[PDB]
Amino acid sequence: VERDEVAAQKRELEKQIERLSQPSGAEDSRMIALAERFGGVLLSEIYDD
Amino acid sequence: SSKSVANIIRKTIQREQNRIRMLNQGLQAVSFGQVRGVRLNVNVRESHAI
Repeated sequence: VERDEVAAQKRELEKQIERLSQPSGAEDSRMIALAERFGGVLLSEIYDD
Repeated sequence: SSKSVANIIRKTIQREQNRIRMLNQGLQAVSFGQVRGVRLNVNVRESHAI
């Protein structure tokens, strides 16, 4: 039981870490295609620095 | 990391292509002997694209 709980925590942590990964951590799941399929740029990336 | 490397490569390629195409505009309609225009053709090698 404790291992399963720790595993749930761990899974959540890795999913969160991934959510901040690429291209600039954002809703990259479909934002990527929505970004390149149109001649635009991510605002968060624009505000990256 | 690999995906990021690929993406940064792609973006740099696009930026350079755009800047070169911009600079190309000034050389339009240049008369030299039988030469009438000049262009800097930029392309991506397939061996590297794949």
